[PDB]
Amino acid sequence: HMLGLGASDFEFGVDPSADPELALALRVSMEEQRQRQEEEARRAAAASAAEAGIATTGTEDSDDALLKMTISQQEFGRTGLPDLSSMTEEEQIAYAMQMSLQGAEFGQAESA
Amino acid sequence: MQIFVKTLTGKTITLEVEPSDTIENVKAKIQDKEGIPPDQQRLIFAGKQLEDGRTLSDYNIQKESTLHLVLRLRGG
Repeated sequence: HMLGLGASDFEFGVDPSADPELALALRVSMEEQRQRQEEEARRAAAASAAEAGIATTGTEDSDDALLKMTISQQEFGRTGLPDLSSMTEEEQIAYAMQMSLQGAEFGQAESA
Repeated sequence: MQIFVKTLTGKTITLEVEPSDTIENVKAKIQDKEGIPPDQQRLIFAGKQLEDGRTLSDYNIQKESTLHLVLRLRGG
């Protein structure tokens, strides 16, 4: 309609060197968006990595079986007494390793 | 809708406006609160200057939004 063409006159006819009030106002607004784009960019990095990352299966064919079979031979072995005459080197190892893996604080601390 | 406006002096003003309100009505509100002429007031957000003929909602400006106010001098 007219011959003024007001399009690239504000981002070139004056530039930030024409007024620091326009260069500073756009530098404060752009910075606020970057701090939000990152805080928001990583915010999704944890929302997607926790839902589509740790929230997945793997290879647990006999998970409870290892819990039952292992406690089945160890529980039936010990009942009203620490029957060791029937526990072999591995059966006794399960009993000796069961009380030793409960919390190895130190093992060497009596005099000093 | 309440919004905040930060001027070149780091001063932030909290005013009550609506999303259908135009930037011209927002400038008049800042004048009544401080005393600056709306013709010398400039509203800039997201690095883009808002047009007095546009409304806050047109610029995705929601409550608690922080806009930048600048003092326009006499330049033609």
